[PDB]
Amino acid sequence: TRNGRDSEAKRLGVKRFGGESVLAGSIIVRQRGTKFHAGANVGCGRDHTLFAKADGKVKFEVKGPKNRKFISIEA
Amino acid sequence: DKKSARIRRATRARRKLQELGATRLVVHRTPRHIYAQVIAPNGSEVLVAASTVEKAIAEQLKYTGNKDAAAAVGKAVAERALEKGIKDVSFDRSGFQYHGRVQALADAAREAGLQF
Amino acid sequence: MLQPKRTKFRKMHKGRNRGLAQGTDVSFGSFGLKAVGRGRLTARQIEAARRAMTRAVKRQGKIWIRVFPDKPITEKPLAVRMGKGKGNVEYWVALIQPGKVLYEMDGVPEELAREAFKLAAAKLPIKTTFVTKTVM
Amino acid sequence: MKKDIHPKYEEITASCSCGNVMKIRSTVGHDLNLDVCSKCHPFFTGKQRDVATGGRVDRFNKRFNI
Amino acid sequence: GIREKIKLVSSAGTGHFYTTTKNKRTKPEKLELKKFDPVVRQHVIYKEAKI
Amino acid sequence: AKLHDYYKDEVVKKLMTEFNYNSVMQVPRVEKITLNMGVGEAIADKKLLDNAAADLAAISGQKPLITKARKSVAGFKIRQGYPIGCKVTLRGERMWEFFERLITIAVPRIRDFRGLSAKSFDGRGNYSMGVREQIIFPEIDYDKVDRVRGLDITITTTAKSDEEGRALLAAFDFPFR
RNA sequence: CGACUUACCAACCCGAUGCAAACUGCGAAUACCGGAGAAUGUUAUCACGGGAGACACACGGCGGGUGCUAACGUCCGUC
RNA sequence: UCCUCCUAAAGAGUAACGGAGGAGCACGAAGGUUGGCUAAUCCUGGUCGGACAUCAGGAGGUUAGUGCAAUGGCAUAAGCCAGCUUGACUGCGAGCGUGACGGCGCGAGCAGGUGCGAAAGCAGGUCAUAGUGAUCCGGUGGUUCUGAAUGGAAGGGCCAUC
RNA sequence: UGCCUGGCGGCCGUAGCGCGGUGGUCCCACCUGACCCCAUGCCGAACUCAGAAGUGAAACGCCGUAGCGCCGAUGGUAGUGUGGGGUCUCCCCAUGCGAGAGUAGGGAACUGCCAGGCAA
RNA sequence: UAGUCCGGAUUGGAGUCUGCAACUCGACUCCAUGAAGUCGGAAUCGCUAGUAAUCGUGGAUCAGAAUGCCACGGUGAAUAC
RNA sequence: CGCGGGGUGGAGCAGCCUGGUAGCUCGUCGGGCUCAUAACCCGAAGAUCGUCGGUUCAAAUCCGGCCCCCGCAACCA
RNA sequence: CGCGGGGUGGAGCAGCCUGGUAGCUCGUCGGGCUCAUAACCCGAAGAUCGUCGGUUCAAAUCCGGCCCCCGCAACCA
Ligand SMILES: [Mg+2]
Ligand SMILES: [Mg+2]
Ligand SMILES: [Mg+2]
Ligand SMILES: [Mg+2]
Ligand SMILES: [Mg+2]
Ligand SMILES: [Mg+2]
Ligand SMILES: [Mg+2]
Ligand SMILES: [Mg+2]
Ligand SMILES: [Mg+2]
Ligand SMILES: [Mg+2]
Ligand SMILES: [Mg+2]
Ligand SMILES: [Mg+2]
Ligand SMILES: [Mg+2]
Ligand SMILES: [Mg+2]
Ligand SMILES: [Mg+2]
Ligand SMILES: [Mg+2]
Ligand SMILES: [Mg+2]
Ligand SMILES: [Mg+2]
Ligand SMILES: [Mg+2]
Ligand SMILES: [Mg+2]
Ligand SMILES: [Mg+2]
Ligand SMILES: [Mg+2]
Ligand SMILES: [Mg+2]
Ligand SMILES: [Mg+2]
Ligand SMILES: [Mg+2]
Ligand SMILES: [Mg+2]
Ligand SMILES: [Mg+2]
Ligand SMILES: [Mg+2]
Ligand SMILES: [Mg+2]
Ligand SMILES: [Mg+2]
Ligand SMILES: [Mg+2]
Ligand SMILES: [Mg+2]
Ligand SMILES: [Mg+2]
Ligand SMILES: [Mg+2]
Ligand SMILES: [Mg+2]
Ligand SMILES: [Mg+2]
Ligand SMILES: [Mg+2]
Ligand SMILES: [Mg+2]
Ligand SMILES: [Mg+2]
Ligand SMILES: [Mg+2]
Ligand SMILES: [Mg+2]
Ligand SMILES: [Mg+2]
Ligand SMILES: [Mg+2]
Ligand SMILES: [Mg+2]
Ligand SMILES: [Mg+2]
Ligand SMILES: [Mg+2]
Ligand SMILES: [Mg+2]
Ligand SMILES: [Mg+2]
Ligand SMILES: [Mg+2]
Ligand SMILES: [Mg+2]
Ligand SMILES: [Mg+2]
Ligand SMILES: [Mg+2]
Ligand SMILES: [Mg+2]
Ligand SMILES: [Mg+2]
Ligand SMILES: [Mg+2]
Ligand SMILES: [Mg+2]
Ligand SMILES: [Mg+2]
Ligand SMILES: [Mg+2]
Ligand SMILES: [Mg+2]
Ligand SMILES: [Mg+2]
Ligand SMILES: [Mg+2]
Ligand SMILES: [Mg+2]
Ligand SMILES: [Mg+2]
Ligand SMILES: [Mg+2]
Ligand SMILES: [Mg+2]
Ligand SMILES: [Mg+2]
Ligand SMILES: [Mg+2]
Ligand SMILES: [Mg+2]
Ligand SMILES: [Mg+2]
Ligand SMILES: [Mg+2]
Ligand SMILES: [Mg+2]
Ligand SMILES: [Mg+2]
Ligand SMILES: [Mg+2]
Ligand SMILES: [Mg+2]
Ligand SMILES: [Mg+2]
Ligand SMILES: [Mg+2]
Ligand SMILES: [Mg+2]
Ligand SMILES: [Mg+2]
Ligand SMILES: [Mg+2]
Ligand SMILES: [Mg+2]
Ligand SMILES: [Mg+2]
Ligand SMILES: [Mg+2]
Ligand SMILES: [Mg+2]
Ligand SMILES: [Mg+2]
Ligand SMILES: [Mg+2]
Ligand SMILES: [Mg+2]
Ligand SMILES: [Mg+2]
Ligand SMILES: [Mg+2]
Ligand SMILES: [Mg+2]
Ligand SMILES: [Mg+2]
Ligand SMILES: [Mg+2]
Ligand SMILES: [Mg+2]
Ligand SMILES: [Mg+2]
Ligand SMILES: [Mg+2]
Ligand SMILES: [Mg+2]
Ligand SMILES: [Mg+2]
Ligand SMILES: [Mg+2]
Ligand SMILES: [Mg+2]
Ligand SMILES: [Mg+2]
Ligand SMILES: [Mg+2]
Ligand SMILES: [Mg+2]
Ligand SMILES: [Mg+2]
Ligand SMILES: [Mg+2]
Ligand SMILES: [Mg+2]
Ligand SMILES: [Mg+2]
Ligand SMILES: [Mg+2]
Ligand SMILES: [Mg+2]
Ligand SMILES: [Mg+2]
Ligand SMILES: [Mg+2]
Ligand SMILES: [Mg+2]
Ligand SMILES: [Mg+2]
Ligand SMILES: [Mg+2]
Ligand SMILES: [Mg+2]
Ligand SMILES: [Mg+2]
Ligand SMILES: [Mg+2]
Ligand SMILES: [Mg+2]
Ligand SMILES: [Mg+2]
Ligand SMILES: [Mg+2]
Ligand SMILES: [Mg+2]
Ligand SMILES: [Mg+2]
Ligand SMILES: [Mg+2]
Ligand SMILES: [Mg+2]
Ligand SMILES: [Mg+2]
Ligand SMILES: [Mg+2]
Ligand SMILES: [Mg+2]
Ligand SMILES: [Mg+2]
Ligand SMILES: [Mg+2]
Ligand SMILES: [Mg+2]
Ligand SMILES: [Mg+2]
Ligand SMILES: [Mg+2]
Ligand SMILES: [Mg+2]
Ligand SMILES: [Mg+2]
Ligand SMILES: [Mg+2]
Ligand SMILES: [Mg+2]
Ligand SMILES: [Mg+2]
Ligand SMILES: [Mg+2]
Ligand SMILES: [Mg+2]
Ligand SMILES: [Mg+2]
Ligand SMILES: [Mg+2]
Ligand SMILES: [Mg+2]
Ligand SMILES: [Mg+2]
Ligand SMILES: [Mg+2]
Ligand SMILES: [Mg+2]
Ligand SMILES: [Mg+2]
Ligand SMILES: [Mg+2]
Ligand SMILES: [Mg+2]
Ligand SMILES: [Mg+2]
Ligand SMILES: [Mg+2]
Ligand SMILES: [Mg+2]
Ligand SMILES: [Mg+2]
Ligand SMILES: [Mg+2]
Ligand SMILES: [Mg+2]
Ligand SMILES: [Mg+2]
Ligand SMILES: [Mg+2]
Ligand SMILES: [Mg+2]
Repeated sequence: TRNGRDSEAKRLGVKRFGGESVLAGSIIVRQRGTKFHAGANVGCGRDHTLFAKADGKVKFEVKGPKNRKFISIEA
Repeated sequence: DKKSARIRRATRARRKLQELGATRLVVHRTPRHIYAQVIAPNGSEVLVAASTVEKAIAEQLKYTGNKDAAAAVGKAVAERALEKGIKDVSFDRSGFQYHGRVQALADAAREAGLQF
Repeated sequence: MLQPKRTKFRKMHKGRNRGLAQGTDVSFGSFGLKAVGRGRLTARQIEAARRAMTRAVKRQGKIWIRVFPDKPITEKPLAVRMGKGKGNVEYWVALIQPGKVLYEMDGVPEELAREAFKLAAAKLPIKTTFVTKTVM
Repeated sequence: MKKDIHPKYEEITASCSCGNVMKIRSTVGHDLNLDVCSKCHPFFTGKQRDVATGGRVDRFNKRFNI
Repeated sequence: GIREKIKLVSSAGTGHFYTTTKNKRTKPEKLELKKFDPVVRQHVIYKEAKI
Repeated sequence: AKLHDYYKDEVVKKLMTEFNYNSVMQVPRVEKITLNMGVGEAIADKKLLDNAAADLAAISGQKPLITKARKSVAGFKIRQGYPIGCKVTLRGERMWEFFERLITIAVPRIRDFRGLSAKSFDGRGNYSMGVREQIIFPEIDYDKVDRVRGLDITITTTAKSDEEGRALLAAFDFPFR
């Protein structure tokens, strides 16, 4: 065969889903590009990894001019 | 169109400043007149607002649209802001280059007592 | 012999020819050869069935071909073991679900149409039927 | 304009041979001398003299004259 | 290959150093960054040097 | 200077009667003149650009911008961010001063002159001229230059139809065919 | 150098019309993570210790790759 | 060995001598930050100049660009531009993800000390994802550590690094 | 109370395009100007400052219109969870869920605080 | 010391005589025009004194049409060991 | 079918595995020399690189398919 | 890993340890030569020392780096 190669899988996705209680610093979404965006009390690291900046429940929203998915946290 | 280029030039400040959840002092400049308003951290409701369009301030000045007028507004806003109970604020220049009238407004707002 | 002039990928998965067809109504011509059965028509079969039609109706009339291959079928050579790569693309096929109009015809009589579609229908593996363009 | 980077854009007097004196501003120096201007150039007469050049039959008649 | 590695040594303080890569062919001159010395606990002119 | 005052008083009033404009602002006005000089041959000789820049700097009042190549192409052998031409986008006061100096004295000095192109409009009132020689302008000394190089003038307006934009230039006693 | 004819091939566009594992201006079922509430279950769960065996699997049903939608073939998911 | 897409059955994972491509780096500006900006490709007019170099206006609007594959992402621009710079900083690190383990990754806030900004702030390299190898052994600099009777030393240790 | 502007949101196409309009007393715009503040890799075009002769052209705001975009039932169809079955590459039946596309139709957003002018 | 006030080609125009007649196809004139050419690759030609070299000039044929041919005379060399 | 290597004026070879303007030796063509031909001397033309394609700003040169040519393998039972 | 030497017209060489004057052989164009060709002979066209830095009257030359420069024995992650 000419090919027969592949990389190791990266385990990317929504780790904590909407409504779930998360602790301050908990990773909510591992992904490549900002598919989801950082809302209230949610960060965005160098890897575009969205993480909780406060102890609370995760909230998925669909707002903005371009209709993007945002992840917020509400205590 | 110019306006639309000024809105997007401002947006980065606004969207960064609403994330922090800070009370922003918006300053809309115009060839004739200058405006200024202290807006609540939510962004919807206004707490304090003043301008050269207000007759109370317009009656005093020579011409409404210059550095000496901007100071008269900048003083007026910060004079109200302290009476309401506001002190710690942010300054949203609103896509206007921080140099002339807006600087004269900002420095007057600092010299009046408003803390930023 | 019909074939795509350049594609993205050379070799395609086998897949599963399921469900009903979409090109069901007779759009262009007055008559049509609808596929009753399920199957897959090769590039050769389509040409052979076209030649059988076009020669029956002579120079007159107009024919369409609603189906096109765009699916490469691979085949492993003789005296070759399993594995050691996906086989080479030999021929090209169009997957045909039930209901799919294959050929369409116009500018001929209804009497002489059916006889021309029999000659084509004989060439094809799939069981077919005659259909007329009904107005809405 | 940015001072220092540009050359010296001084005023000067244009004076053609026709008589039309005309002050302008440009990077030349002291004075000017011209041949033609917007006035005195043959374009209003030029097009009259240039277009009416042809005529072959009368040229034949000017030789023979009978 | 090609891009070698260098030892950014401090000036005012202990012989603490940093290490960075450097392309020597394109940039033949030496670095002079202003990085933090943690022994002296202050920012200092870090000069380039060889290992 | 004088043509701007002439425009304000004499020309506008003339253009108002032609197309019965409802407002004074509806009249087409001349926005800018963009003198362009794609030297090009600067690929071989680097100084040849700086020779052109000085000549534009002499012709216009202000100094020119050295324009970089937008994309790389194999036809002329050029690459991204290479200085291929020179430009000046003069407007305002020095523009009217140049515009007089162009039409009044320079344009007459064109060699083999007859009548400038009437068809030459972009379909939006924006005119352009193409001067072959640099010597037509009286700023250049005769024993200084040593190349048959020239520029192109490009008059930008606030018009909308070349039909509308022709009258503006025609009102300045501009020579058309 | 002035220019006419044309048994003609045919983009970008339009209006139909299909196709696609590596196309998506849309989009289920189930599955899945968290929350609450009954009922039922021999704590069935999780932790830490003492022991291990096993790491050749096979077939059948649904989703597939491969093979010829060949093989009691081969290689994966879920029962 | 490492990265990307599909196969992979709408969380993660998932094989085959299944289907296609990339990596063994690059950069003191291509980092930081502040302040700006907007593209392709055509149309028409214009000197040499022509399909295309440079200019003007109009059209389209992200088909562009992203140091390199492919993917996801970006106008608040992560795009392209400038002005100062050195956060590609030392000590940490609440709390998570991902691995059998070795390991790997994301990270608000604290102490110290900088940069940029008028300040809110942002800065612990680069839009992210490849650019990489354990231990042993030995070398090089540092060092309130050890030192075979005592004082030194060698030699070890710890820290930085090859 | 209302009618007109501006500022900042909420909501992101029923909210956007085009076309047809109409508005200048303030508001906004261009416009005026270029020592001073500042600006151009050229250019007071931009950004900036000092102004009040002009206009509502452009840009903007408001009213009007379906040419598009956009929203969109009911019914059917495809698909599919579970237990069956068949003529088993593919279907079918009971029961649960139930699209997408199209169709009737909808459709020139709806608001929040705050400021100014005018009829009160 | 220049593609030159060198070269004088080539083209456009205006003509002149001859000649029944000048466009194919003449000669000359005027005007404007101003090409190649800056001493010539391998080679190679004639010439031993009024000869080579250079400047005129004539005639024959000939209505007209020589840079050819046949004659004529000016200044006047080098070299032949 | 498998893995190397090729395909360049009319001929045989460089330049090709490191993308930017293609040489060498012959032959062909023009002129010389010779009584003429050869030899010899002097100039000149002549290849878009197997083709269909991709990568690039640009491909003879990089990458892929197809079309020929040449070598080596094609084994144990 | 090193200590060492070595560095010029296009190129091979010296000259470089005792600072004041870069030669030398093939690539170079014109001659003379001969009815001619080869030779042979004569003269011409090119580096201020790979390159950058200290001192001292004068620095390829004395001394430090680089690109690097080849030699070596040692290098057993
Ligand atoms: Mg993957
Ligand atoms: Mg996998
Ligand atoms: Mg709990
Ligand atoms: Mg971070
Ligand atoms: Mg085709
Ligand atoms: Mg499927
Ligand atoms: Mg379908
Ligand atoms: Mg359809
Ligand atoms: Mg194989
Ligand atoms: Mg179409
Ligand atoms: Mg259609
Ligand atoms: Mg349709
Ligand atoms: Mg799909
Ligand atoms: Mg996709
Ligand atoms: Mg997508
Ligand atoms: Mg929908
Ligand atoms: Mg939808
Ligand atoms: Mg969606
Ligand atoms: Mg549903
Ligand atoms: Mg769902
Ligand atoms: Mg649960
Ligand atoms: Mg549950
Ligand atoms: Mg529960
Ligand atoms: Mg309970
Ligand atoms: Mg119970
Ligand atoms: Mg129980
Ligand atoms: Mg145990
Ligand atoms: Mg066990
Ligand atoms: Mg096993
Ligand atoms: Mg077994
Ligand atoms: Mg086994
Ligand atoms: Mg097995
Ligand atoms: Mg198994
Ligand atoms: Mg099965
Ligand atoms: Mg099923
Ligand atoms: Mg199914
Ligand atoms: Mg089977
Ligand atoms: Mg059995
Ligand atoms: Mg089996
Ligand atoms: Mg592995
Ligand atoms: Mg997919
Ligand atoms: Mg998947
Ligand atoms: Mg998955
Ligand atoms: Mg699944
Ligand atoms: Mg796992
Ligand atoms: Mg497995
Ligand atoms: Mg696999
Ligand atoms: Mg590889
Ligand atoms: Mg620097
Ligand atoms: Mg930069
Ligand atoms: Mg940067
Ligand atoms: Mg500043
Ligand atoms: Mg920025
Ligand atoms: Mg793109
Ligand atoms: Mg992409
Ligand atoms: Mg840049
Ligand atoms: Mg820069
Ligand atoms: Mg500074
Ligand atoms: Mg410290
Ligand atoms: Mg930690
Ligand atoms: Mg704690
Ligand atoms: Mg912890
Ligand atoms: Mg684990
Ligand atoms: Mg761990
Ligand atoms: Mg990593
Ligand atoms: Mg990393
Ligand atoms: Mg932080
Ligand atoms: Mg904290
Ligand atoms: Mg601090
Ligand atoms: Mg300090
Ligand atoms: Mg401090
Ligand atoms: Mg400091
Ligand atoms: Mg500061
Ligand atoms: Mg300040
Ligand atoms: Mg300060
Ligand atoms: Mg600070
Ligand atoms: Mg941190
Ligand atoms: Mg960063
Ligand atoms: Mg970058
Ligand atoms: Mg950046
Ligand atoms: Mg790396
Ligand atoms: Mg690696
Ligand atoms: Mg070992
Ligand atoms: Mg070992
Ligand atoms: Mg030691
Ligand atoms: Mg020490
Ligand atoms: Mg010590
Ligand atoms: Mg200690
Ligand atoms: Mg000690
Ligand atoms: Mg001790
Ligand atoms: Mg001792
Ligand atoms: Mg002892
Ligand atoms: Mg001892
Ligand atoms: Mg002892
Ligand atoms: Mg030791
Ligand atoms: Mg030690
Ligand atoms: Mg330490
Ligand atoms: Mg320590
Ligand atoms: Mg538009
Ligand atoms: Mg609009
Ligand atoms: Mg009015
Ligand atoms: Mg202005
Ligand atoms: Mg008025
Ligand atoms: Mg007014
Ligand atoms: Mg209007
Ligand atoms: Mg509206
Ligand atoms: Mg309607
Ligand atoms: Mg809606
Ligand atoms: Mg819809
Ligand atoms: Mg919707
Ligand atoms: Mg519905
Ligand atoms: Mg209903
Ligand atoms: Mg329904
Ligand atoms: Mg089913
Ligand atoms: Mg079933
Ligand atoms: Mg039963
Ligand atoms: Mg529904
Ligand atoms: Mg629906
Ligand atoms: Mg619909
Ligand atoms: Mg449709
Ligand atoms: Mg409809
Ligand atoms: Mg209704
Ligand atoms: Mg209706
Ligand atoms: Mg609408
Ligand atoms: Mg509308
Ligand atoms: Mg409305
Ligand atoms: Mg209505
Ligand atoms: Mg609505
Ligand atoms: Mg409205
Ligand atoms: Mg000449
Ligand atoms: Mg010549
Ligand atoms: Mg002549
Ligand atoms: Mg001449
Ligand atoms: Mg000469
Ligand atoms: Mg001669
Ligand atoms: Mg002579
Ligand atoms: Mg001879
Ligand atoms: Mg002779
Ligand atoms: Mg004799
Ligand atoms: Mg003579
Ligand atoms: Mg004579
Ligand atoms: Mg004679
Ligand atoms: Mg005679
Ligand atoms: Mg004669
Ligand atoms: Mg003669
Ligand atoms: Mg050959
Ligand atoms: Mg070449
Ligand atoms: Mg030959
Ligand atoms: Mg040649
Ligand atoms: Mg040819
Ligand atoms: Mg490239
Ligand atoms: Mg490349
Ligand atoms: Mg080439
Ligand atoms: Mg090459
Ligand atoms: Mg070793």
